[PDB]
Amino acid sequence: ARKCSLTGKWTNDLGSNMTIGAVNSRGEFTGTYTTAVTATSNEIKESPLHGTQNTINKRTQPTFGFTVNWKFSESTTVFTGQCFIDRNGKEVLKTMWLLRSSVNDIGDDWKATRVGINIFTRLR
Amino acid sequence: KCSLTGKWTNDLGSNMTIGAVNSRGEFTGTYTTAVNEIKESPLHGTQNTINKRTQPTFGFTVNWKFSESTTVFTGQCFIDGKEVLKTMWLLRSSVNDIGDDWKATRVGINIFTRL
Amino acid sequence: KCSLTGKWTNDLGSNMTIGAVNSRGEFTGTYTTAVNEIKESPLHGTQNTINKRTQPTFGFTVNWKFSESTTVFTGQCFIDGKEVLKTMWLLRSSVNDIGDDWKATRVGINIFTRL
Amino acid sequence: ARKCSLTGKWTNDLGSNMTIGAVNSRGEFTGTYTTAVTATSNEIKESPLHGTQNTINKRTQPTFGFTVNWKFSESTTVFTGQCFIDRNGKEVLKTMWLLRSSVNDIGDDWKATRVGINIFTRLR
Ligand SMILES: *[C@@H]1O[C@H](CO)[C@@H](O)[C@H](O)[C@H]1NC(C)=O
Ligand SMILES: *[C@@H]1O[C@H](CO)[C@@H](O)[C@H](O)[C@H]1NC(C)=O
Ligand SMILES: *[C@@H]1O[C@H](CO)[C@@H](O)[C@H](O)[C@H]1NC(C)=O
Ligand SMILES: *[C@@H]1O[C@H](CO)[C@@H](O)[C@H](O)[C@H]1NC(C)=O
Ligand SMILES: Cn1c(=O)c2[nH]cnc2n(C)c1=O
Ligand SMILES: Cn1c(=O)c2[nH]cnc2n(C)c1=O
Ligand SMILES: Cn1c(=O)c2[nH]cnc2n(C)c1=O
Ligand SMILES: Cn1c(=O)c2[nH]cnc2n(C)c1=O
Repeated sequence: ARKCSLTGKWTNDLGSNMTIGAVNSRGEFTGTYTTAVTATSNEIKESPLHGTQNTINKRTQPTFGFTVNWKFSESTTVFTGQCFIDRNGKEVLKTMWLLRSSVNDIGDDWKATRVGINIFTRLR
Repeated sequence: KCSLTGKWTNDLGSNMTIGAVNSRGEFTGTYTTAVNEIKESPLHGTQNTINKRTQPTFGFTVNWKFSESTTVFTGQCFIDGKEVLKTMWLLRSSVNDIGDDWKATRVGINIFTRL
Repeated sequence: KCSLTGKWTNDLGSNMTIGAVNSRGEFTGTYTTAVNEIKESPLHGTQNTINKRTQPTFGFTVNWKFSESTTVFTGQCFIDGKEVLKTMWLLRSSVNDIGDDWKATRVGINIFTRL
Repeated sequence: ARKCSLTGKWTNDLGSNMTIGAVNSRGEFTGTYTTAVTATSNEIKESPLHGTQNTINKRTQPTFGFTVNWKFSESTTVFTGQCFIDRNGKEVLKTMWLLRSSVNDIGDDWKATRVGINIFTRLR
C-alpha cells in the first residue's frame, strides 16, 4: 500500500488551503494555512503552522497534530487527525480542530472554544 | 504578562515543562504522565503574539512516545496574581481502517498551574 | 421551513426516522446503525422555536439499546431546496472509575439528508 | 455502594443550576436549566430540558444525555456524561456539552458549535 505523507499542498471542504514542508526524523514539520472564511470581521491571509507526526511503529497512515498561529487575530487553532489512504487509493487527511478565542475575562473562558472537522485532499 | 515558560501541573496530576518562547512565539517542552511509572513525550507549539496580549491564547501538540496517538491542546494563559492555563484538548487515536475514523477522536479539558 | 420530521440517512450510512414535532418543539424517533446486522435505539430531542426560524437549531439524545453509552447530537436544519441536517455529536462511554472520566468522551460530525 | 441518581437539584462550576425530575422506566426525564452567564447579549432565565439515562445493565453510575432548549435565544445545547459516586462518596455529574448557534448561511455552519465541560454537584 502507499504510505500517507503529510508533505505537500492540501485543500479542504471549506476551500481553505494548507502547505506542509518536509517532516524531519523527529516527526516535526512547518507549514502555512491560507483560510477561506473567518469568525472575525477581519480579513484572512496566510498564517504559519508547526506540528508533529507520530512515528511510533512507523505506521503507513500516521496520526499528527499542528497549531495554527493566526496572524490576523488573537486566536489559535489546533488540528489533529490521521493521514489515510482512502478507499479510492487517494491520500486524505481526516482532522478535527479546536478554535480558541481570546477572552478578556477568565469568567468568559467557558465559551472561548469552538470545534469542528476538516477533510484535506492534495491540491496539485 | 501571563507567560508559558516554566513547570506546570494539571488537575489529573500530569506535569509539563515548557522552555523559552522565541520572537515567533514558538516553544518546545516535555509532557509527563503516569500509567509502570512515568513517561515523557516532547511537545511543540506557539503562543499568539497579535496585540501582544498580557493573557495570550496558545496551542501545542504532544507527540506521545509510548503510543501511536497524538494530542493537541489549545487555550489561554490567564493572570489573576497566580497564572492559570485553561485548555481544551483533542486526543487522536490511530485507527487501521478509514471506516473507523468516526470514533478516533476524544475531547476534554485540562487546567494547569505552576508546579 | 426546514423540518425534522421524516426519514434521514447520514454520511456513514446510519438511518434515523423522527416523528411529528409538537408545539413545545419536542420529537421522538429511532436511530438505526449496522455493526450481526441492524440495531435500533430510541432518540428524543427538541428543536428551538424562538423566532420560529425557517432553519432551526435542535438537539437530541440517542439512548443506545445495545451498550451502556449515550450520544447527543446538536445542529441546524438547513434548506438550500433539499433539506440537510448539519450536526455534531458527543459519544459518552461508560467508565468504571471516575479516574478514567477524562477519556470517556468522543466527538465527531454527521450530515443527514432525506432518505 | 450508593447508586448515582440524576433526580434532584444540581449546581455547576459556573454557578448555573439545574433541576431533573423522576426518571421513568424507559430512562426518560425532564428538567430545567437556570444559567449563570450567556454567549448572547440577551438576559438568561429558566429553560426546559429533556433527555434519557442509559439503563443497559442497570449500572450504578449511568451515562445520560439531555438537550436544553434555550428560551432566550435561537441556540440549543446538548449535554452528555456520567453520574459518578466520587472518591469522597458524593454524587457528581461529569458532563461535556456542545452549544449550537443559529447561523443565517450554511457557509457559516463551520463556526456554529462551541464545546466545554460542566461538573454538577447536588444543591440542597
Ligand atoms: C487554494 O488554492 C487554489 C489554487 O491556487 C487557489 O485558486 C484558491 O483560491 C486557494 N484558496 C484560498 C482560500 O486561498
Ligand atoms: C508531577 O510533579 C511532581 C514533581 O514535583 C511529582 O510529585 C509528581 O509525581 C509528578 N507527576 C508525574 C511525573 O507524572
Ligand atoms: C438505511 O437506509 C436504507 C433503507 O432504505 C437501507 O439501504 C440501509 O441498509 C439502511 N441502513 C441501516 C438500516 O442501518
Ligand atoms: C442557584 O441556586 C441558588 C440557591 O437558590 C441561588 O441562590 C443561585 O443564585 C442560583 N444560581 C442561579 C444562576 O440561578
Ligand atoms: C478551523 N478554522 C477554519 O476553518 C477557518 N476558516 C476561516 N477562519 C478559520 N479559523 C480561524 C479556523 O480556526
Ligand atoms: C489528554 N491526555 C491525557 O490527559 C492523558 N493521560 C494519559 N494519557 C493521556 N493522553 C494520551 C492524552 O491525550
Ligand atoms: C455517533 N455514533 C455513531 O456514528 C455510531 N456508529 C455506530 N455506533 C455509533 N455510536 C454509538 C455513536 O455514538
Ligand atoms: C453550556 N452553556 C453554559 O454553560 C451557559 N451559561 C450561560 N449560557 C450558557 N449556554 C447557552 C450554554 O450552552
